[PDB]
Amino acid sequence: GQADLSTRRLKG
Amino acid sequence: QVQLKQSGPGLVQPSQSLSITCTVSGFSLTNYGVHWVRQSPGKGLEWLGVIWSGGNTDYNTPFTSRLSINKDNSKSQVFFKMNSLQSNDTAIYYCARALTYYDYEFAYWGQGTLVTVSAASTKGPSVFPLAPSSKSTSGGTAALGCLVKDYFPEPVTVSWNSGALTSGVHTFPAVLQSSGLYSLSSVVTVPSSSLGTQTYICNVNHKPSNTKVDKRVEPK
Amino acid sequence: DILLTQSPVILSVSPGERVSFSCRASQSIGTNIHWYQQRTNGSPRLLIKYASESISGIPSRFSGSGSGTDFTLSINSVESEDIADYYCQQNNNWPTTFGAGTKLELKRTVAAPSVFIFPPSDEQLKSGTASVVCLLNNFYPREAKVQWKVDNALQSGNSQESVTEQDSKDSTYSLSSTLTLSKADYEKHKVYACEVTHQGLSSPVTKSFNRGA
Ligand SMILES: *[C@@H]1O[C@H](CO)[C@@H](O)[C@H](O)[C@H]1NC(C)=O
Repeated sequence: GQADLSTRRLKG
Repeated sequence: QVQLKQSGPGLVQPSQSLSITCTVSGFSLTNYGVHWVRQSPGKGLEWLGVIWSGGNTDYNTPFTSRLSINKDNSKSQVFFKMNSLQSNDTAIYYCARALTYYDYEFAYWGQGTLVTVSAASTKGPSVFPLAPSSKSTSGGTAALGCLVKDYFPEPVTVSWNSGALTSGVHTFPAVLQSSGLYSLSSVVTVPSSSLGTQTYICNVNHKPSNTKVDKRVEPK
Repeated sequence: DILLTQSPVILSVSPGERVSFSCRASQSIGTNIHWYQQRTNGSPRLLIKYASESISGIPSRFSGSGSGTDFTLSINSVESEDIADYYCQQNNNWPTTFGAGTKLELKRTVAAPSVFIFPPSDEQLKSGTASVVCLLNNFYPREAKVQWKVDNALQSGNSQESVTEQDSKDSTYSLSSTLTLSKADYEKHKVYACEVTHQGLSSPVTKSFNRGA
């Protein structure tokens, strides 16, 4: 649901 | 040929300020506004403000007092400056241009600038080979890689054979170790028989510490 | 500010299927909505502007509809390269605001991981640390178990996992497990094993080495 720093994608 | 290139990712200390340059091409700052948008864990995509063709600025409400946007038309440069950064200002910062001069339909984006807010020091990584072996083969296919260890802050770019090798590459998301340093691996699978003919090099670049390492990876 | 709500947060579909992204606004915004695609390591890419209008270079399979508060981004025949996050943006009211996004993942057939193990390099052993890496490559679905054993002792708490986002070509994931040891501990033991469990394996696969060979 939230933006992930390590991924540059949404993660949960 | 419309493009926006931003300055490199970096670390900023708590309460210190953030500066990013957006250099544009394929159009003129005298004809288009440039917008700034960030993307953070806390708030996702968030519009920050804009500098218009004629130099006027609009800033999003929570940024009125700590944001300054300037430009140099001749040098095609837009300058973003934000004061008093806190941890939750850690985000990827983007410049962007709309389709039409007056609008907000963001058709062209900079590559982004990852900004980490922390009191820590920048540290470049060590690169270690993940060597192909018998315990690393699979029906004529060998896996090999690079372990990019103990750096701060994100991000680190990895490529293989100077951009030429892309098929079968996986570069994993960095994980934060208990030391508070990051670590990631990048792997690639190649034909076993090419291990004797082809060289394999991971090109590691940790821009915040200006550390560039090319690690040759060989069978042990 | 206008709140945009995107539902669901996660969409999982098979290739060639139709997929709709929903975006709802907290008050009427006319048709003043734009949609974006964000791939891994990518900047947002504009797909649709003003609810339904086309953008140069965007494949025809992307379209949008809606007006007032209820909007839809549609992909009529989804492709593997559509694996991304999708965002909506409103600009009827200052300031322009963005929805929180919807993740698009693809279904595919079960694919068992290929498993590879890597001893720490002699280079790293000089630094006083040992990393043992276990790679699980090109598998589906995402769920997998990696168990580490050293001389038959179960390892716990001393490994970390990272998983790639879905591959845009073959829709698989890859996973790395790194077991981290002091050099002293490493040189004290012989057999290093990672056991992998996955839906596509009829029984766990173990990859091991003996320190030395
Ligand atoms: C950060 O913290 C401030 C309060 O200090 C808060 O108003 C803001 O919404 C927080 N989140 C982000 C992403 O800035």
